[PDB]
Amino acid sequence: PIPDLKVFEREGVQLNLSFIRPPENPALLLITITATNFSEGDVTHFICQAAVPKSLQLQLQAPSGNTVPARGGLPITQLFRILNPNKAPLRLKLRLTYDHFHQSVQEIFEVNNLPVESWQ
Repeated sequence: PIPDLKVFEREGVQLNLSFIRPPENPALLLITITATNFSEGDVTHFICQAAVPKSLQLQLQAPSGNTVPARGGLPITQLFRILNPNKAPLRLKLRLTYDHFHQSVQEIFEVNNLPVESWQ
């Protein structure tokens, strides 16, 4: 089992990666992103876009929603299906956009510290 990885925090809003490598399909990696909000203000219009090396292939599922309510409200989850049969090193760049405290938030960053286990 591969442990989660916190990849982003800003003013109570956090993003977290979970990983699953199903044994019955070695080529496949399932990444679930989870957005939580422990601030005093709702997060709205939450969108997460992702990019990966051309050496592998990615398909996104629609997220569970676009709103993360204040004070430990229900999270947003989004699944990313990754096929990496050639076992190339995974790299992951995310673009986050959302509204929080009536301000437009825009953040972009590559995820460091991705476990080798997620692509090996």
